[PDB]
Amino acid sequence: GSPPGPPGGVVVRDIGDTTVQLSWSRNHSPIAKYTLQARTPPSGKWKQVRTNPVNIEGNAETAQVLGLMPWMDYEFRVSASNILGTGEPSGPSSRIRTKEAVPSVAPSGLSGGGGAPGELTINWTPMSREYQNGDGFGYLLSFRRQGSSSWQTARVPGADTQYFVYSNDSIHPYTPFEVKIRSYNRRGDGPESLTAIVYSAEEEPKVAPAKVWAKGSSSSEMNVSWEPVLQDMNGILLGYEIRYWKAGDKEAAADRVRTAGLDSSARVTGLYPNTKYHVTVRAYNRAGTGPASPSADAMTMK
Repeated sequence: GSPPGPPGGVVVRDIGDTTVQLSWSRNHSPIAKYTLQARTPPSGKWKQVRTNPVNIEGNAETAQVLGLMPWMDYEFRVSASNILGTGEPSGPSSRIRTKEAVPSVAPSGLSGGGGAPGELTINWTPMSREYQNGDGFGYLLSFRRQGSSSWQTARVPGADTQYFVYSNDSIHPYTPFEVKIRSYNRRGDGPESLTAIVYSAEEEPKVAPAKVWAKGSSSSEMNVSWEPVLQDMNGILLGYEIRYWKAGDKEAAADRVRTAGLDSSARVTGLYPNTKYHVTVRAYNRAGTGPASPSADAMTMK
Protein backbone atom coordinates (compact mmCIF):
# COMPACT_ATOMS: atom_id res chain seq x y z
CA GLY A 1 0.00 0.00 0.00
CA SER A 2 2.87 2.38 -0.80
CA PRO A 3 2.81 5.18 -3.41
CA PRO A 4 3.77 3.91 -6.92
CA GLY A 5 7.42 3.20 -7.62
CA PRO A 6 9.14 5.48 -10.15
CA PRO A 7 9.26 4.35 -13.76
CA GLY A 8 12.70 3.74 -15.23
CA GLY A 9 14.71 3.80 -18.42
CA VAL A 10 13.77 7.39 -19.20
CA VAL A 11 15.16 8.02 -22.68
CA VAL A 12 14.98 10.83 -25.24
CA ARG A 13 14.39 10.64 -29.00
CA ASP A 14 13.12 13.00 -31.76
CA ILE A 15 15.14 15.95 -30.49
CA GLY A 16 13.92 19.24 -31.91
CA ASP A 17 14.98 22.77 -31.09
CA THR A 18 12.00 23.26 -28.75
CA THR A 19 10.65 19.73 -28.19
CA VAL A 20 11.70 16.15 -27.49
CA GLN A 21 9.93 12.78 -27.34
CA LEU A 22 10.40 11.22 -23.90
CA SER A 23 9.92 7.49 -23.25
CA TRP A 24 9.94 5.30 -20.15
CA SER A 25 8.53 2.03 -18.72
CA ARG A 26 7.50 0.35 -15.47
CA ASN A 27 4.76 -2.48 -11.73
CA HIS A 28 1.88 -3.88 -9.65
CA SER A 29 -0.03 -0.85 -8.32
CA PRO A 30 -2.43 1.03 -10.64
CA ILE A 31 -1.00 4.30 -11.98
CA ALA A 32 -3.46 7.12 -12.62
CA LYS A 33 -1.05 9.81 -13.92
CA TYR A 34 2.61 10.49 -14.78
CA THR A 35 4.25 13.86 -14.11
CA LEU A 36 7.37 15.04 -15.98
CA GLN A 37 10.22 17.34 -14.91
CA ALA A 38 13.31 18.83 -16.56
CA ARG A 39 16.49 20.53 -15.44
CA THR A 40 19.49 22.07 -17.14
CA PRO A 41 22.62 20.45 -15.67
CA PRO A 42 24.75 20.66 -13.69
CA SER A 43 23.34 23.29 -11.30
CA GLY A 44 19.77 23.73 -12.54
CA LYS A 45 16.70 23.12 -10.39
CA TRP A 46 14.05 20.63 -11.52
CA LYS A 47 11.13 22.37 -13.21
CA GLN A 48 7.83 21.16 -14.65
CA VAL A 49 7.45 20.77 -18.40
CA ARG A 50 4.49 21.15 -20.75
CA THR A 51 3.52 17.87 -22.39
CA ASN A 52 1.58 16.52 -25.35
CA PRO A 53 -0.78 15.04 -24.41
CA VAL A 54 -1.46 17.55 -21.63
CA ASN A 55 -2.32 14.72 -19.23
CA ILE A 56 -0.16 11.59 -19.26
CA GLU A 57 -2.35 8.56 -18.51
CA GLY A 58 -1.11 5.70 -16.35
CA ASN A 59 -1.03 3.34 -19.33
CA ALA A 60 1.23 5.68 -21.31
CA GLU A 61 4.94 5.08 -21.81
CA THR A 62 5.72 8.12 -23.97
CA ALA A 63 5.09 11.87 -24.00
CA GLN A 64 6.12 14.84 -26.14
CA VAL A 65 7.85 17.55 -24.12
CA LEU A 66 7.05 21.10 -25.22
CA GLY A 67 8.43 24.57 -24.62
CA LEU A 68 12.16 23.93 -24.47
CA MET A 69 14.85 26.42 -25.50
CA PRO A 70 17.14 25.86 -28.53
CA TRP A 71 20.74 24.76 -28.03
CA MET A 72 20.21 23.96 -24.36
CA ASP A 73 21.27 21.02 -22.18
CA TYR A 74 18.50 19.05 -20.44
CA GLU A 75 17.93 16.10 -18.14
CA PHE A 76 14.37 14.77 -17.68
CA ARG A 77 12.66 12.60 -15.05
CA VAL A 78 9.22 11.03 -14.48
CA SER A 79 7.07 10.47 -11.37
CA ALA A 80 4.00 8.24 -10.98
CA SER A 81 0.82 9.12 -9.04
CA ASN A 82 -2.27 7.18 -7.90
CA ILE A 83 -4.78 7.24 -5.04
CA LEU A 84 -1.88 6.90 -2.58
CA GLY A 85 -0.19 10.04 -3.96
CA THR A 86 3.09 10.37 -5.84
CA GLY A 87 6.10 8.10 -5.49
CA GLU A 88 9.75 9.10 -5.90
CA PRO A 89 10.90 10.44 -9.26
CA SER A 90 12.84 8.29 -11.72
CA GLY A 91 16.56 8.59 -12.17
CA PRO A 92 17.25 11.33 -14.73
CA SER A 93 17.62 10.64 -18.47
CA SER A 94 21.11 10.97 -19.92
CA ARG A 95 21.84 14.63 -20.80
CA ILE A 96 20.70 15.78 -24.25
CA ARG A 97 21.13 19.07 -26.09
CA THR A 98 18.24 20.54 -28.06
CA LYS A 99 18.87 21.44 -31.69
CA GLU A 100 20.20 24.83 -32.78
CA ALA A 101 18.11 27.74 -34.04
CA VAL A 102 19.04 31.00 -35.78
CA PRO A 103 19.94 33.73 -33.29
CA SER A 104 16.86 35.56 -32.03
CA VAL A 105 18.05 39.15 -31.52
CA ALA A 106 20.10 41.60 -33.59
CA PRO A 107 23.44 42.82 -32.26
CA SER A 108 23.21 46.15 -30.44
CA GLY A 109 25.51 49.15 -30.19
CA LEU A 110 26.36 49.41 -33.88
CA SER A 111 28.53 52.42 -34.64
CA GLY A 112 32.00 53.24 -35.88
CA GLY A 113 34.26 55.95 -37.27
CA GLY A 114 37.98 56.71 -37.28
CA GLY A 115 40.91 54.60 -38.43
CA ALA A 116 43.75 55.17 -40.91
CA PRO A 117 43.46 56.69 -44.42
CA GLY A 118 41.19 54.61 -46.65
CA GLU A 119 39.59 52.74 -43.70
CA LEU A 120 35.99 52.26 -42.59
CA THR A 121 35.83 51.21 -38.95
CA ILE A 122 32.74 49.56 -37.55
CA ASN A 123 32.00 48.64 -33.92
CA TRP A 124 29.26 46.80 -32.03
CA THR A 125 28.38 45.06 -28.77
CA PRO A 126 29.16 41.30 -28.80
CA MET A 127 26.19 39.01 -28.12
CA SER A 128 26.31 36.92 -24.95
CA ARG A 129 25.88 33.15 -25.06
CA GLU A 130 22.22 33.34 -24.02
CA TYR A 131 21.21 34.68 -27.45
CA GLN A 132 23.66 32.79 -29.69
CA ASN A 133 21.36 29.73 -30.05
CA GLY A 134 23.99 27.47 -31.62
CA ASP A 135 27.66 26.92 -32.45
CA GLY A 136 29.52 28.48 -35.40
CA PHE A 137 28.32 31.90 -34.32
CA GLY A 138 29.44 35.12 -36.02
CA TYR A 139 28.33 38.43 -37.48
CA LEU A 140 27.39 39.58 -40.96
CA LEU A 141 28.03 43.22 -41.75
CA SER A 142 26.57 44.99 -44.75
CA PHE A 143 27.76 48.41 -45.83
CA ARG A 144 27.45 50.76 -48.77
CA ARG A 145 28.28 54.39 -49.55
CA GLN A 146 25.35 56.47 -48.40
CA GLY A 147 23.35 57.10 -51.56
CA SER A 148 24.30 53.95 -53.46
CA SER A 149 22.12 50.84 -53.62
CA SER A 150 24.47 47.86 -53.91
CA TRP A 151 25.64 46.34 -50.58
CA GLN A 152 29.07 44.98 -49.74
CA THR A 153 29.13 42.36 -47.01
CA ALA A 154 31.60 40.89 -44.56
CA ARG A 155 31.09 37.69 -42.62
CA VAL A 156 33.21 37.45 -39.46
CA PRO A 157 33.02 34.39 -37.17
CA GLY A 158 33.45 34.36 -33.38
CA ALA A 159 30.96 35.67 -30.82
CA ASP A 160 33.65 37.89 -29.24
CA THR A 161 34.18 39.80 -32.52
CA GLN A 162 33.40 43.40 -31.60
CA TYR A 163 34.76 45.39 -34.52
CA PHE A 164 35.64 45.22 -38.19
CA VAL A 165 37.87 47.44 -40.32
CA TYR A 166 37.66 47.51 -44.09
CA SER A 167 40.11 49.36 -46.32
CA ASN A 168 40.05 50.34 -49.96
CA ASP A 169 42.15 52.98 -51.76
CA SER A 170 38.97 54.29 -53.39
CA ILE A 171 37.60 55.37 -49.99
CA HIS A 172 38.03 59.14 -49.47
CA PRO A 173 38.32 60.63 -45.97
CA TYR A 174 35.11 61.03 -43.92
CA THR A 175 32.89 59.21 -46.49
CA PRO A 176 29.42 58.41 -45.07
CA PHE A 177 28.40 54.72 -45.24
CA GLU A 178 25.08 53.01 -44.44
CA VAL A 179 25.83 50.03 -42.21
CA LYS A 180 23.80 47.20 -40.71
CA ILE A 181 24.66 44.02 -38.85
CA ARG A 182 23.06 40.64 -38.18
CA SER A 183 24.34 37.66 -36.28
CA TYR A 184 24.29 34.09 -37.56
CA ASN A 185 25.16 30.59 -36.54
CA ARG A 186 25.57 27.13 -38.07
CA ARG A 187 21.77 27.07 -38.49
CA GLY A 188 21.40 30.39 -40.40
CA ASP A 189 21.14 34.20 -40.24
CA GLY A 190 19.48 36.09 -37.37
CA PRO A 191 17.48 39.35 -37.61
CA GLU A 192 19.12 42.54 -38.87
CA SER A 193 19.89 45.66 -36.85
CA LEU A 194 18.59 49.10 -37.62
CA THR A 195 20.81 50.82 -40.20
CA ALA A 196 23.48 53.22 -38.85
CA ILE A 197 25.40 55.97 -40.65
CA VAL A 198 29.14 55.48 -40.10
CA TYR A 199 31.80 57.80 -41.50
CA SER A 200 35.02 56.41 -42.92
CA ALA A 201 38.26 57.62 -41.28
CA GLU A 202 38.85 61.40 -41.37
CA GLU A 203 42.37 62.78 -41.90
CA GLU A 204 44.25 63.15 -38.60
CA PRO A 205 45.02 66.74 -37.48
CA LYS A 206 48.19 68.10 -39.14
CA VAL A 207 48.52 71.45 -37.29
CA ALA A 208 49.54 72.39 -33.74
CA PRO A 209 48.00 75.06 -31.50
CA ALA A 210 50.35 78.04 -32.07
CA LYS A 211 50.49 79.21 -28.43
CA VAL A 212 49.74 77.81 -24.97
CA TRP A 213 49.43 79.77 -21.67
CA ALA A 214 49.66 77.87 -18.40
CA LYS A 215 49.28 79.26 -14.86
CA GLY A 216 49.22 77.63 -11.44
CA SER A 217 45.98 78.75 -9.79
CA SER A 218 46.64 77.00 -6.48
CA SER A 219 48.99 74.45 -4.94
CA SER A 220 47.48 71.58 -6.90
CA GLU A 221 45.75 73.16 -9.88
CA MET A 222 46.66 74.73 -13.19
CA ASN A 223 44.58 76.67 -15.73
CA VAL A 224 45.62 76.08 -19.33
CA SER A 225 44.62 78.13 -22.37
CA TRP A 226 45.64 78.00 -26.00
CA GLU A 227 45.00 79.36 -29.44
CA PRO A 228 42.56 77.10 -31.27
CA VAL A 229 43.61 75.33 -34.46
CA LEU A 230 41.81 76.97 -37.38
CA GLN A 231 39.63 74.41 -39.12
CA ASP A 232 39.79 74.56 -42.89
CA MET A 233 36.87 73.01 -44.79
CA ASN A 234 37.02 69.19 -44.81
CA GLY A 235 39.04 69.36 -41.57
CA ILE A 236 37.62 67.46 -38.61
CA LEU A 237 38.51 68.49 -35.06
CA LEU A 238 36.98 66.81 -31.99
CA GLY A 239 38.95 68.65 -29.32
CA TYR A 240 42.40 68.88 -27.76
CA GLU A 241 44.68 66.68 -25.77
CA ILE A 242 46.62 68.35 -23.01
CA ARG A 243 49.80 66.70 -21.75
CA TYR A 244 51.63 67.86 -18.66
CA TRP A 245 54.66 66.65 -16.74
CA LYS A 246 57.03 67.79 -13.97
CA ALA A 247 60.23 69.57 -14.94
CA GLY A 248 62.93 66.91 -14.59
CA ASP A 249 60.68 64.08 -15.73
CA LYS A 250 60.56 62.55 -19.20
CA GLU A 251 58.05 64.19 -21.55
CA ALA A 252 57.02 60.73 -22.74
CA ALA A 253 55.70 59.94 -19.26
CA ALA A 254 53.35 62.99 -19.29
CA ASP A 255 49.78 62.65 -18.02
CA ARG A 256 47.11 63.24 -20.68
CA VAL A 257 43.68 64.89 -20.54
CA ARG A 258 41.26 65.54 -23.42
CA THR A 259 38.62 68.18 -23.98
CA ALA A 260 35.71 67.68 -26.35
CA GLY A 261 34.25 70.67 -28.16
CA LEU A 262 35.49 74.12 -29.13
CA ASP A 263 36.80 75.03 -25.67
CA SER A 264 40.28 76.58 -25.83
CA SER A 265 41.04 76.25 -22.15
CA ALA A 266 40.98 73.58 -19.47
CA ARG A 267 41.61 73.14 -15.76
CA VAL A 268 44.11 70.55 -14.60
CA THR A 269 43.92 69.27 -11.02
CA GLY A 270 45.76 66.79 -8.79
CA LEU A 271 49.19 68.43 -9.14
CA TYR A 272 51.99 68.69 -6.57
CA PRO A 273 52.55 71.88 -4.56
CA ASN A 274 55.46 74.21 -5.34
CA THR A 275 56.30 72.35 -8.56
CA LYS A 276 57.20 73.46 -12.09
CA TYR A 277 55.27 71.81 -14.95
CA HIS A 278 55.60 71.68 -18.71
CA VAL A 279 52.43 71.61 -20.78
CA THR A 280 51.72 70.87 -24.41
CA VAL A 281 48.47 70.89 -26.33
CA ARG A 282 47.57 69.06 -29.52
CA ALA A 283 44.43 68.67 -31.65
CA TYR A 284 42.70 65.29 -32.02
CA ASN A 285 39.95 63.56 -33.94
CA ARG A 286 38.94 59.91 -34.43
CA ALA A 287 41.98 59.37 -36.64
CA GLY A 288 44.49 60.38 -33.93
CA THR A 289 46.43 63.42 -32.68
CA GLY A 290 48.22 66.23 -34.49
CA PRO A 291 51.71 67.59 -33.68
CA ALA A 292 52.35 69.23 -30.29
CA SER A 293 52.27 72.98 -29.58
CA PRO A 294 55.42 74.67 -28.28
CA SER A 295 55.57 73.78 -24.60
CA ALA A 296 54.49 76.21 -21.93
CA ASP A 297 55.47 76.21 -18.29
CA ALA A 298 53.71 76.92 -15.02
CA MET A 299 54.37 76.52 -11.33
CA THR A 300 51.92 75.45 -8.66
CA MET A 301 51.78 77.66 -5.56
CA LYS A 302 53.45 76.90 -2.23
